[PDB]
Amino acid sequence: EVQLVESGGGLVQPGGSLRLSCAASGFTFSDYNMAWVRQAPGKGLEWVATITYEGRNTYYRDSVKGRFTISRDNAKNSLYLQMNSLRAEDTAVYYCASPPQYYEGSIYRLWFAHWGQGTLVTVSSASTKGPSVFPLAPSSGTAALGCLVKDYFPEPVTVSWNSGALTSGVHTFPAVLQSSGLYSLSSVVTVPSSSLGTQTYICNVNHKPSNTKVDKKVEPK
Amino acid sequence: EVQLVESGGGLVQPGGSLRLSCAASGFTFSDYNMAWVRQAPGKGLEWVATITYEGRNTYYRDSVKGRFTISRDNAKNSLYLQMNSLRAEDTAVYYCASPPQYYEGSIYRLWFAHWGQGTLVTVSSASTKGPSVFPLAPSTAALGCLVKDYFPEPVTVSWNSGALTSGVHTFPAVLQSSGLYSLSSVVTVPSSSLGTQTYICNVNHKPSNTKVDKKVEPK
Amino acid sequence: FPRTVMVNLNIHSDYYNRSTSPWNLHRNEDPERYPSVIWEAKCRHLGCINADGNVDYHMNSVPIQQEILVLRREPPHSPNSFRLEKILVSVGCTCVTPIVHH
Amino acid sequence: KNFPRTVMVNLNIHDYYNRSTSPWNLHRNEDPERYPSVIWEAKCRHLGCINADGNVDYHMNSVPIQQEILVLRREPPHSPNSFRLEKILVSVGCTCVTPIVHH
Amino acid sequence: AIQLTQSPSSLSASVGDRVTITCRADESVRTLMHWYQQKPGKAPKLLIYLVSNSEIGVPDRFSGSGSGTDFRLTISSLQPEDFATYYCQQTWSDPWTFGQGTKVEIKRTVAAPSVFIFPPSDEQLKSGTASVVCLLNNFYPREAKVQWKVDNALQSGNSQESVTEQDSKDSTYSLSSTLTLSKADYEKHKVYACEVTHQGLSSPVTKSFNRGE
Amino acid sequence: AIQLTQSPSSLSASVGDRVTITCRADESVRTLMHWYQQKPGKAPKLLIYLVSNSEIGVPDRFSGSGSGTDFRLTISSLQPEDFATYYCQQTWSDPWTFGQGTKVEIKRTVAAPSVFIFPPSDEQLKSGTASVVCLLNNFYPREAKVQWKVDNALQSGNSQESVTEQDSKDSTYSLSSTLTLSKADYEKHKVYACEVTHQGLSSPVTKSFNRGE
Ligand SMILES: [Zn+2]
Ligand SMILES: [Zn+2]
Ligand SMILES: [Zn+2]
Ligand SMILES: [Zn+2]
Ligand SMILES: [Zn+2]
Ligand SMILES: [Zn+2]
Repeated sequence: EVQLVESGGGLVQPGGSLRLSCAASGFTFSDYNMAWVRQAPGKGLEWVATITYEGRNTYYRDSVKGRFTISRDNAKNSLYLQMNSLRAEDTAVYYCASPPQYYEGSIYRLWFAHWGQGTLVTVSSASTKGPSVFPLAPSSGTAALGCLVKDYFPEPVTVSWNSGALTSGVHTFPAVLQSSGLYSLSSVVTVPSSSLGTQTYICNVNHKPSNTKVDKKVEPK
Repeated sequence: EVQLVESGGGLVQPGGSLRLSCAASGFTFSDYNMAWVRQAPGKGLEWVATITYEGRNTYYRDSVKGRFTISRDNAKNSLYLQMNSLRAEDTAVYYCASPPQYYEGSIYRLWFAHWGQGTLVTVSSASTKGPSVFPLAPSTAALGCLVKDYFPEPVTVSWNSGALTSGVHTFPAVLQSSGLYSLSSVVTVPSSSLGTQTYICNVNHKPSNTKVDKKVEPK
Repeated sequence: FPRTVMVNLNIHSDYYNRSTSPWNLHRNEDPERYPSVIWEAKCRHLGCINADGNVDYHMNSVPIQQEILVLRREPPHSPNSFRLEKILVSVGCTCVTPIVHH
Repeated sequence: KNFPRTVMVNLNIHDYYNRSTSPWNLHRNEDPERYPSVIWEAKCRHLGCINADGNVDYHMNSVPIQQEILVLRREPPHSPNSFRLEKILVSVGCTCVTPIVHH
Repeated sequence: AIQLTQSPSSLSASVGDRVTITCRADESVRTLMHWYQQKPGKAPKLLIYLVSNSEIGVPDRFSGSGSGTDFRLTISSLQPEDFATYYCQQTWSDPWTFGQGTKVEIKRTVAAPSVFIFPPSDEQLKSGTASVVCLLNNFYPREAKVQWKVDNALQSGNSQESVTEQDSKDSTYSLSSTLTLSKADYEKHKVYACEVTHQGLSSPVTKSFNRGE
Repeated sequence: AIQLTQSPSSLSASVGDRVTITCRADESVRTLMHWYQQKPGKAPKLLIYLVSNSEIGVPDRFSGSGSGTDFRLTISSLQPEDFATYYCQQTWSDPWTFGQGTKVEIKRTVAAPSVFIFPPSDEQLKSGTASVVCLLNNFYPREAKVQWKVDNALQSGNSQESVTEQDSKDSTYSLSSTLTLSKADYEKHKVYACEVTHQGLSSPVTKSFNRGE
């Protein structure tokens, strides 16, 4: 399997700098041209930059020319995107994409047969704030319970249940930007009523931008 | 491995009849068109007849039309050539040939990817005669067998039942003024193994059912 | 000379029609083999399909043959003992230009 | 399935890629944990197909012909006599296809 | 430079329907047109390359057709998991461009929501704010009305809604409505209720609690 | 109907030479031209199909080229085993026809024959005929002179020669000369000799025997 893993996305002040990295595996990285594609929140896909198999040639989207630098270290099987003079238009999820392995890597006009998971870059002058996790306790067939993750910045917040053991019936809602300028979301799960005082339900909230990790036990009051 | 094995070739009087057969193996015989190709002694290859995969269509060389019939038995994986009103032009080695297996058998214009060993048909009014086998005794030493006065061709010669192949020379038969053939088969062996190793030539003339195993010893 | 090993057998498109050198897959079944079923390609024509949909005899369809490994029952009908065998199979067809030069 | 089926196997066995309208190159794939250790994988040379005048025709496409093959993977790692049967996809060559321009 | 226009920008179709998305380029891209499928909160996946070729693993129901300026992606028989945004992309000339995307939603039978109410935790109340959550669980269609009533007085401008993306199995939505009040305003009143109006409900459903019970 | 003409009808080349055989058709066969190799006393083997394609197992040194009416088979570096007759064949139209063939012989360094003489067996003499055999073994070139002398009298019209086909390893020939006399004529003389004259011999070699010794 081909695997592309990105890191480096975070909150960066306007005019600042951030470096994206993409670790590649499952193919001869040095044989293929690599690219960065971005997607602004709620918008379409947009090609950003391309670098040839041995870094001798680079190509950029007009809006990022002179501000971004695409680089690669074939020995470490990794692709980089140095972003400078960051603006609002640069807030997006950035993906690293690879060409198909069954075509010669000398063909420039190849499509993106493999993409990374994506790393979010948020360009804002607002400050980082960790979330406050509160239980959404069930009341006295099927019962519902959850976690309210309030007042955090920037996105994202990941929520799992019982360390990933509980996946069936989980609904983690999209975050809402409150009038305060901070984000908030709820994550719920429907469980059988018979297992209320028997099974323990714990939500695991992780907000990597503020290094916040909370494991909240949700019990009926 | 594709294998095509022919039989039936022999001496046949002019105006007579003979049926040739080709046993096929190593492929789905019923999927391919089959053909007979012949070669007159000392001449080139000449296509004779073609039959389609399920025997529904047959094609023939102008000179054999009406005299020859190509047939097949897909259940027995065999091809046949019924030859009638035989003439001098029909004396030839007959090969059965099959198409390549990596192409659809519905393609008529395919080449011959596999061929049988060949079966000799001799059209002659002369009579069958078995050969006499005499030793060619040594005096590196050379020894052999003289296979004299036979008809028709061919004669096969092996040494020590095929165990001795190195240094063997089996000469082409010569047609003597008598109308009979004759040939010699020789082998060069080390002089040290003369009174130690036994050398026997195995002569087989299938047209007369003659099989002779002659021991060649120094006198 | 015999090198016997253990093998755990529990393992963890429309090109044939759109190709200029099209082909058909034929089922090859053998109960004394692993895999029992192998699909072998046979070229449909000697020429290649041109832009107008007809057969062009100035180009040729030729099979793409690969060597593959198969397991042959040894002794016959054995469910747990095999001999590794390499066979040649046709995977599909490609279109080639004949050499018309020195 | 859900049960290991182990068998014995005796391992002692008893240039169109250039003239093709969809040409290709074979690349060596070497894996010490596999039998066969070397597999030659084809990579198409172009997106189009070579036309009668020798140029690339972008109205037709070169596409890889991929086949599933069996391989033996060392189990445990570095074992010389024990393997697990694995099915991998490989590119054998390239063919030239017409794009669908219909309905 | 080469502009790609997809049509439609969104569509809704039942399971089993034949769906068609077009992509038109302002200049010819010959065969260098590709399609991608992007599921919510996931990276795009390559579906079709070079007009009509599916990558191994892509179901037979997806097929691509076209030439030069007009291209089409067809899903012969729509499945619940086909909920996604589809993008076309040309690689014929620099810069490589994408279409604006086509969002594909599934049309389904009507399902009534399961309504749940949650009072604010005592831990949150200690910080000075009260958040009351109303959950509408696994319903269809997405259109639903939630009204908050504090002692039978209808609230306005003090709540926020959040909707999940359509489930890839049963094609349903889930919604959370959150009423945010100050701790002082929360302690003033007793009955907190959420009235849900939906196509699947014969009469609106009210889930409520008494503050301190 | 379609006539194929090969050129040349025979040729001799040294090991390592590039050999070229042409085949001309009187009407176009497009690419339905094939080549076969036939070794002495063996069935033909397919070498090339459809102008230029070698079958698996055919050495790289064999290549085919051509179009319409002019075709060529080339052996880039002749090897001793390439001794054979090569035939072209067209399958474009009925009836399928072959070229007349091209015999390929190997040019080699001079090798002198080893000469052996064999008296007639007593078993043959009992039947009334005597056959005296002279063997010339593993020599090159094929041109050799054998003269039979009985008590020094040169014989004529009473012997027959037979030559093997060129060896596929060392490219040599072997020859048998057989002197046939009646038993009565055989018993009239004492010395039976065969005098061999060949390019590889400094002086002619005579092998002889005395009858009944
Ligand atoms: Zn039938
Ligand atoms: Zn057809
Ligand atoms: Zn043409
Ligand atoms: Zn090229
Ligand atoms: Zn074109
Ligand atoms: Zn009140």
